[PDB]
Order: sequence, then structure tokens, then C-alpha cells
Amino acid sequence: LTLDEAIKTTNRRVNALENVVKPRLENTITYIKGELDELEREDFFRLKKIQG
Amino acid sequence: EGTLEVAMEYRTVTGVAGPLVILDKVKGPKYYEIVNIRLGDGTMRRGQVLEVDGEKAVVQVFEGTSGIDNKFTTVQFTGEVLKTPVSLDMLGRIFNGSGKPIDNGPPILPEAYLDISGSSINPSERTYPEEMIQTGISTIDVMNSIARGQKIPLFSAAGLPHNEIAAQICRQAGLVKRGEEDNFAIVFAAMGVNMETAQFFKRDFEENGSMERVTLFLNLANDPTIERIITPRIALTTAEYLAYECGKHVLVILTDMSSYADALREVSAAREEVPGRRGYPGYMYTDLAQIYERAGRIEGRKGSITQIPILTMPNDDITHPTPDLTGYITEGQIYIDRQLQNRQIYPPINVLPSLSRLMKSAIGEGMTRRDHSDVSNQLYANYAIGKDVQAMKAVVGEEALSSEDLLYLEFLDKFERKFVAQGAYDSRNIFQSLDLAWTLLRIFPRELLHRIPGKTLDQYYSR
Amino acid sequence: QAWPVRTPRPVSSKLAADTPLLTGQRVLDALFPSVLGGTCAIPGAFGCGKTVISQALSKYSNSDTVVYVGCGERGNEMAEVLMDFPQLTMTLPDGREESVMKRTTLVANTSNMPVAAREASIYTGITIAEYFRDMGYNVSMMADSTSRWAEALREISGRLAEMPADSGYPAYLAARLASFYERAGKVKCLGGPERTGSVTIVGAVSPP
Amino acid sequence: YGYVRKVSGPVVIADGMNGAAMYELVRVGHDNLIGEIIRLEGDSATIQVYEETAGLMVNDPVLRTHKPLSVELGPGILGNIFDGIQRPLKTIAIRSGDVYIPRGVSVPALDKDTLWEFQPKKIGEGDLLTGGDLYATVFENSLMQHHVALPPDAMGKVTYVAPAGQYSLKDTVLELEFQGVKKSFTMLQAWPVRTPRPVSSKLAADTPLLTGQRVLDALFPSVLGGTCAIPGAFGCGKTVISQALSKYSNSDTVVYVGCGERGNEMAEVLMDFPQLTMTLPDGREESVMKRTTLVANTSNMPVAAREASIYTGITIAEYFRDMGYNVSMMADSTSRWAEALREISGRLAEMPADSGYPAYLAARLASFYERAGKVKCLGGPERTGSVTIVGAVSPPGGDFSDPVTSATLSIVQVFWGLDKKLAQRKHFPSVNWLISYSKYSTALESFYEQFDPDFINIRTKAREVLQREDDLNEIVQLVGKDALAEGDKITLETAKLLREDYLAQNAFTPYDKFCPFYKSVWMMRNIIHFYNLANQAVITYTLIKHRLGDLFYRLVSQKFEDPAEGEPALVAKFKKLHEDLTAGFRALE
Repeated sequence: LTLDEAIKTTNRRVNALENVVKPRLENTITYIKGELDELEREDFFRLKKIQG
Repeated sequence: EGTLEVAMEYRTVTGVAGPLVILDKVKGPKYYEIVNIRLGDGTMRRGQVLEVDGEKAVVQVFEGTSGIDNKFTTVQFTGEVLKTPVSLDMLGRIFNGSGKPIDNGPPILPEAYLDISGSSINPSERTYPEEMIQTGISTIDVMNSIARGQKIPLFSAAGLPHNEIAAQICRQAGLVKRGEEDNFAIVFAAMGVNMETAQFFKRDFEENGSMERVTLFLNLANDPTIERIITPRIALTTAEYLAYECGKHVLVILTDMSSYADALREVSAAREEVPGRRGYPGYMYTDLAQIYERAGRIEGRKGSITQIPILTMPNDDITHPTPDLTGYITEGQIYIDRQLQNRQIYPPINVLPSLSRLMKSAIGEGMTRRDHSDVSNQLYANYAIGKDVQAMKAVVGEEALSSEDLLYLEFLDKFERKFVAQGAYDSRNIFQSLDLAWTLLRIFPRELLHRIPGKTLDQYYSR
Repeated sequence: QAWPVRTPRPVSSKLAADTPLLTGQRVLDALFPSVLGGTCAIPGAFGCGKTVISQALSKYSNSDTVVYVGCGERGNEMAEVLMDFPQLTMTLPDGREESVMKRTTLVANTSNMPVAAREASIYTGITIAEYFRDMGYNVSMMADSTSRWAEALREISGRLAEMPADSGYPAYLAARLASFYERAGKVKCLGGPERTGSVTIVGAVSPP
Repeated sequence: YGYVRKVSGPVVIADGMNGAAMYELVRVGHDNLIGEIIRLEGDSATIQVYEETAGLMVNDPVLRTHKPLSVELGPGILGNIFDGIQRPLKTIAIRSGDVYIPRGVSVPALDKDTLWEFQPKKIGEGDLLTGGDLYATVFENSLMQHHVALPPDAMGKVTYVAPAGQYSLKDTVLELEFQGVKKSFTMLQAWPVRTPRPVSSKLAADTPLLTGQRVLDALFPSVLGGTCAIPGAFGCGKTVISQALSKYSNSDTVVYVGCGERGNEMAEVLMDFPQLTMTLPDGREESVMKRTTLVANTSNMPVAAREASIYTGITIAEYFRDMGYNVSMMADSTSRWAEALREISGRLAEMPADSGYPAYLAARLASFYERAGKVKCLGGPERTGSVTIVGAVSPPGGDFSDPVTSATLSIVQVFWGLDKKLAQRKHFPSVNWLISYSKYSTALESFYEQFDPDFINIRTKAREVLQREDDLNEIVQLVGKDALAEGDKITLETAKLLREDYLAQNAFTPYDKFCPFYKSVWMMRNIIHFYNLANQAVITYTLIKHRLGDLFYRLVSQKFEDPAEGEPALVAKFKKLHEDLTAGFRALE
């Protein structure tokens, strides 16, 4: 019984929890770098264009 | 007729930066006028005038700005937008990215010069696709079928056999036959393909003997990145001439649409335009529309343009901007799974994300069977339940599959084993495959089936 | 008549809407109802083909008139609409048999059509519905892919080199979209008799 | 003629250059600082100077070169050491005496005063010749004969042929006239790095790259003129494979290209190559440097030179292939090259793309990699060479998701996949069989069957055994070896024997330093045939295991045999061992 419970918990952690978190980390990385960093350069580039 | 004029040759080139060549003192420029630039060395390359302001002109050269001298290069303004000399004789030949004949053959004698990026069809005159297609592969035809005029791409990550699938479809392409002059003529765009893939395409097409009805627009990765953007335009313009202006149905194929997306990204980053998601241009939706949104059937003409693009998820992610916008525009998806490839299945078509938004009209009584829709819906829906059962078995154990869940698991196993798999040259007919599809649906009890009514399949009979 | 396309049609006094929109769908009219005069919005991410709900609502709504003004949508949907609305039919309380195409107009421009015309599409649609409302009817619309009229905004803001606000969209995007959506609602019209027509904005926003 | 006007860090603006051309290299200042032209706005130019621009003076002269970034080819290209911008490090060190690289060195790429033995072909003084014709060959050194190809984009009837003798590059070895005008050609050819070398036809690769390692030769073969990828960051596997390629590979030449790596690492590798020596099949002993060229650009080198080193190396490889030699390039760190490109893009303020790399990174990597392949030569006499790239990759933390890694995996046909886990487990080959693949096996099958029609079937069976190895792995993991059947136990034992006896090499040991394809094929046959013959007998696994001890020892020793006995003796021994194993498996059944 104890081994069954522990194996269920371990399998759930391996399959559900970690594979739930890692996409969340990837989406958070993409949202910050893929958008905010790109916008910051674009904003500054447009400002430099205005100055020129 | 209005008297002709020789194009003015300028030498006032007064600035080069990136891929953009600046000019000054231009006398009466024209937007998107094609200009061929002759360098001081004498070599010539083409280019378009992107922005026209005052008497200036910001030209985007094609073969690259390298070798352009601000006091020895000459630019000639033809005064006309880019035009592809389409002709009926163009069939059975191979052309470069811009259209240079590369089959050691004489150039095209144009029946009519036609401008690329032709105007849209008045949607009042637009009609609806109403006929199925016999490509020669079972799983695409049986479920998420393709209509004669329907656009639908292939989603397949890098390294997958999607090129082989495209070649097999093109070689085995044909009408349902339920005629040869109007039979499928295939325009085969090739944006950013490898040299080995190019030789493979040429040899495979020459081997099937259907060179008489197939046109190759090859554009290697060695060719300039901007020249890849005009390859789909030229291919679709030639397809438009063949279909609407000559009659024969055209099955347009474009490989590596992700390469076209990369070309768009490079060109946009060159001019420093407003970036959408993942740094792609903010107008990529409109460009992918102007590429894709030409498949269809026009009312007054008997032609039909069927579109079968081939995308490639970069990180094997459906959320990437290119496949996402495509799925927004492309009216359906035929999906290819790497996981099924790991199981050594030659046509790794995963049917769970694959749906044809026009299948509801391709099916009917004129073709197929009256139980097509319900059987397709069941083999589409029970796969998800089988996947859920597999996940539950993985996270709990083999004992979790009850008298009902184990049935779903067996359904999934047999569905992945027999139904999806097919021969590398097997032309599996619909009814012979639909019998096995019915058997797969009948693995589950004939009363637990919720969505399908029993009578629909009961009209059909086994053996 | 004639009317500026950006200036809203004048009215007597807007008033609260208290009549449900009988869409004929279980989910739309049972759990998450909509009122005849309210504003809706369907995200419908890629691959969902949200326009099926749009077409069903236009076919089977209790609204007297429908203005399907799909902007940036695929032409095949417009072909489907033009092909099926006449051959499809509905019945009225008088007992006669008639088509739904007798009351549906399309101001739609496809995605391959020029970009700048999309804002004009949206505004012409809303003004035509406003006119049909001032007639007194319970007119409604549904603008397919209003998010395309944000690509239309930014593809112009880029040429003007306006300062990007968020993801490239200009700053006034929310302001303009509110100015569009805020034209719905039941209202006593101008002049007698006491018409009390409404208008419904069932928008569709496609997210990346 | 030409003076600077604005010097803002690397960027330099020079007036009075109306005739300048885009991407034309230029000499800046008295110190002869070298930089490339970027924008030609107005009558002025714009130059980014590679070396540090500190100390430039306004109105200091700027001297044009009328040539893009180019490399001077010809005799003496082999053996030496060159920087990213084609600067001979050895001769610079000798001339300047000191160790530091002078800021503004002007030493020519190859010594134009040294003498080389020259002899023309049988061509006549009034014959006709065209671009790519091989009119002479030169003994640059022993056993590395150098053909002298008439440069492309040059043709005409022969006017003068230099008779055989001692000559230098400054001598006018050839003169000819196409039209009434006549041109005289020396032994030095200049070619821009960006422009590829002219080709007649891109052939289909039809000969494997015998690296001398069994795992690469048989499990995941690579073909001449084919791309290759290595995830090399630790374990010295990149050094091991580079040494194997230099010493035993079929290539007649090797061109190592190192960009932007650790300086001491390049010191170690550039001191390792001279120590490396290879014996000739004729029994002669040579030095690998006599056929090796090295282009090393450390991190201290200017970023533009770091980006240009790869193109310099690939152009050198193409020039070598122009005379039909089989040459292999080795990009030390493509990740460093991509980082250098990123730094250059950031300098140019180009719009950032995915993960910060410029949007053309994938396109430029594909353009570079597309130059590899077996190609028919240009001009007569008829011959064919090849250029194969074995450029490695350094993914961050091993995550094959960075754009460099993704593009490389999308372009490269064959990926060998060194694994740090095997290195931790003391694996000399360190090649992970679970991730490596060879997409060129379908094209190579012609030669594979011509050599041995059963070899391809053996390879397929070995792939199936490897696939079942992990299956048996989790089988033992979950229930143990007890639940394995006799056939399953035999399959597991054979997979373990293959992994620990043939799929792994011993490198350092003299007997397993080089693995001939003959020995590899016989070992694979003696393993797979024995595996089957034991398999169909299911017989108790314990009984056959007890009675196959001699057969197991023979199978293990089938790789312990040194190549001294040669192919005829080792093949006979392996055949006898296989026959004995078959007899023992069949008679005892």
C-alpha cells in the first residue's frame, strides 16, 4: 500500500507537475524577452529616428 | 497608341545602407517600379523602389548591395511593376526564383504579361469548393479531406518526412474520377530548399512521368533572401493563369513556408519596420493572406486552385507566429506528429489536431457514404478519450483502466496501428478504409457511442 | 440620405436593454445570456473557426436585421454566406416562408484586399446598423476578426512612425475601440412615432 | 587619398571617397588600420574598423584597396598559421620578434620571396586554355603536391608558358591573351571570402568519410562532401574527433577553423597539431602539418575577424577542392561565431530577432553550410573533389533550443551527438547512440551494398538491437532481469556486448587507435550473426550463457586484435571466429 501511494505521487510529480511548470517557465521567458525587450529596442529606435 | 519611351538611366545614386539603395534627383518616380541596377563592373541585378518621397527613391536591390559604387553604378527605371511572362507553354519546365529557365531551355515566349500580386476576386463572384480530391494517401482523404479549391497546409517539424509526403502526393495526384486535358496541373513552389532536396525533387518528378503537367519554381537557400519572397508570387500568378484563364485545375504546392516567413522577417528587419510577435513584421497576416488567400473557385470559370502549403514549426510549437497566423488564414490543418515518427510510421499523420474546415461540404451523397461524417467524428473524438485513458494509466497504473477505459486504450492502440499506417505507394480507397474505420469505432460497444446515432452506421453493412 | 461614417447617429435618449437575445444556442442563451442591445466578444483562438457561431447567430437570432461586416476574414466564408443565406429560409408569424438573405447585408472585405479599407469597413457597418436602428428595428451585427482592425492600425502607425504603445499598436487603440463599441444599446429614436430600436455588436477578437 | 571626418568608436566616417564601393576593405590612418565599408551616404563613406581605433587623428589619410574581404591563395597556404583576416601569425612573430601582434601589421599572407619548385604541364606556348585549367603543379613539400589551376574568370589562347625550374610568387609564371590585349598571371590568386568558388556541377555524395572510429564509421556514417554537427562543450571529444580526422580520415587535406574560443584552448590545440603525426599506407612517416592549414581567431581578436574566420576557412577549403582534392573543414565553435555576429549586429543596431540574434543568422548559417558537397571541378583535365564541414555546436547547458542549435540541426544532415553522460561513465568514443543519426545512409547505401550487401542488413539489425536496448533497460528497471525471457536475455546480453566491445573504442590503446572499415564490418558480422544464431534457438539462457564462454571471449577479442596483421589476416581470423561461434551455437542446439 505504501509503495503504491509513493509511486502514484512520484508519477504525478514527474508527469503532471514538472511538465506543467516548464511550459509556464517557457511562456514567462517568451513574454518578457520576446515582447518587452523587443519593444524597448523599438521604442528607442523610434526615438533615435525622431532625433535624426 | 501612345508613343513608347525608352527608360531613363540614372547615375545619381547618393546613398547605400543595408539592402536599401538611395537615389536623388529622380524625375517622376513610380511606386514599386522595377529597377535593374548595373554596377560599375557591368554585372546587373534587379530591384524594387520601396519608398518614394519627393524626388528621392529608396530602392531595395535583390542580389545584395555589395559592389555598388556611389559614382559608377547606373539605375534604369522601367516604369512598370514586376510582371511575370506567363504562358501555357510554361508547363513541364523548371524556373529559378525570379523565373529564369534553368532546364537548358529557351526562355518563355509570353502569351501575356501578367502582374504579380493580382487583385482579389470579388467575393460576390467567389464560389464554394464542392468536390473531393484523390491525392493517393488514405488518412488525409478519409478524415479531414481536401476539396477541389480548398487551401490546407501540412504541419510538420524539421527532419520529418513531409517532403517525401509532398512528393508522393504530387506524383499520385489525381481527380476522384467518379478529363486528362483539364486534369491536375501542379505548380510546385520551393522556397528555401536544400540542394539535395532540390535534386531529389527534380529526380522524383522526372521519374513519375508527370513532367508534362508539373511546373517547378525552385529557389535554393543559396539564392538571395529577397528573391525568395517573389517566388510564391510568381508561382501563384502562373497558377492563376493556368486555372482561371486556361481552365485546368491547379494544385499549388509550396514547401518550407517557414523559410518564406524567415525571408519576410529578414526583409522587415532590414527596413526596420514595426515588429509583431517573435520579431516578425506586423503585417505578416496580410502577406500570408496575399499568398494563401487565392485558392478557390470562381463562378464564371471552370478552373479551380487548390492550395497545399507545407509549414514547419520551428521549435515544434503550434504557438509560433507563422503556424498560428497560417491556421488563422488557411482554413484547416493536416498535422504530422514526431511522436508517431518515433513509432516508425511512414506517414506520421496525427489526426487529433487535424481538421478540414471545408470537409462539411466535401462530404455528402454525390461521393463517399452517408455515414462519413459520423464515423469521422467518432474516430476524431474517441482518440482524445483514448489519450486521456493512456495518461490516467501512466499516472495511476494499469489497474486504473476499467472495463470502459481499457476499451478506449485498445481503440487507441488499434487506431495508431492499422488505420493510420499505410504503404509508401498505397492508394487505399475510401470505402475499403472506411470499413476498417467502422471496425475501429465498433471496438467500443455499439451502445456506449454517445455522439453518433446507431442508425447512421447501421444503414451501412459489414461484409 | 447621407451621414459621416465616424459621427454616431443622433438619438433622443439611450435606455437600458431588457430583452434577451434568443440565439438558439443552449450555451449562449442558458448560462451566459446576451441582451438585445448589449455588446459581446468572442475570442475564438486559431483553429476554432469562431465564425460558425457568428453565422448561426445571424441565421437564427430574433434580431430584425443582421449586418455581417466581417473584416479581414477569409473570402470562402463570404462565398458560403452568399451561397447559403438565400437557399436557407426562416418563417415569420404571418405564416409565410421567406429567406434570411432578404434582411442581411455584407460590408465585408477579405484579407487579400487592401489593408487601409478595414477601418472603413468597420465604421460603415456600424453606421448602416445605426441607420437601421433609427428605423426602429432590433438590428444587430457581428464583426468577424476585429483584431485585424488592429493590424490595420499598426501597419499605418508604423508608416507614420508614431510612438508604439504596446506590441506595436498605437496608444489610441483602446480609445478607438471603445468609441466603436459604445454605439450599441436600446434607444428611443428621434421623432415620432416612438421607435425603440436597438443594435448589438457581437465582435470577434483573434489573439496571437 | 581620403581623410577621416568622424571617429565614434569602431564607426568611422571618411570624406572624399565618391568612387568607393560597398563592402570594400580599406586602410585607415597612418597605422594602416583595416576596416570594411558599410554605408556610402553622400560623397562620404562609412567604415567600421576591426582593430581598436583609439588614437586616430582627423584628416589622417585613408587608402582604398579596390577589393572586398579577400584571401590570397596559392603555394605555401598549407602548414602555416593564419588569423581571421588572413594574417600569417608565424611570419609576423618572426619578423616583429616580439610576441604581441602589432596594431597595423602589413605582412603579406604568404611569403612572396620564398622559392618553390615549379614545372608546367605538357601545354604548348600557343594552345588554348580557359578558367580552371590545370596548367602546372608544384611540390610545395613532400607528399603534398600542389596543382596550379588557372584562375576562374580568366581565359584565352596561350602566349607564354614558364619552363620548369625554381621560381617565386612574384615571378610572372604565365601570360596569355584572350583578345588582342594580353594578361600575365602569377602563382597567387585572390578571391573574396563571401563569394563562393565557381563550380561546374554539384555531384551526389557517394563515398563515406572513414574517420577511423567504428562508432562514426558504421553506426552513423558520414559521406564525403557532407555537413556534420557535434555538440562539443566538454569531454575533449571535439579534440579527439579532430585528431582522428587529421590523422586517419580519407581527406587529402584538413583546414581547422577556430573562432572566438578560449585563448589557452587554441594554444593547446595549435601545440597539439604539430605533435600529431600520421604514418603513410606505404610505410612512410609524415607530419600532419604538411597537409594541415589552421585558421585560429581567439577572443582577443577583433570581432569582425572572428566572424570572417569561418568564411576564410571555407574559401580555403574550396580552393583546395578546386584541384580535386578531398578536404575537410572543422569549425571549432559555431556558437562563438554566432555570438560574434550578434555583437556585430548590436554594433549596427539591427532589429533584434529571436533570443537577440539578428534575423539573418539562420540564413547566413545556411548559406555557409550549403558550400559543402562533392563537386565536379571547373576546367580540364576532368577530376572531382569534395568539401565536407564537421562544424561543431555548443548549445547552452545542452538545451538544443537556441536558434544557432536549431538552425544547425535543420541544415546539417548528420549529427553525431557527443554525450557528457558517456564521458562520465568513461566512454572513449562518447557518441550517444540514442540521439545520433545519419540522414545520408540512404544515399550511401549504394556503396554500403557494393562493399557488402549484408552490411546494410547488419546495420538495420544493430539499430533494432539498440532500440530494444532501452526497452530492456526499463524492463530491468521496473521488474528486473528475472522477467526477461531467454530470447529477451540473449538480446540484452548481445546489446551489452555490442555497447562494451564494438560500439565503444579504446583510442589510447595501440590496437584500437584506428579501426579500419574492414575490421568494423567483420566485427559487426561476428556480433549480429552470433546474436541471431543464439536467438532462433529459443534453449535456456543460462545454459547457452555457460556454453558460449569461449564464443563470448572470441566476440570480445574480435575488437582487441591490432591492425598490424592487416586486412587479409584479421578478416580471416574474424571469419574463423564467426564460423566457430556458428558451429558452437548450432551443434549444441
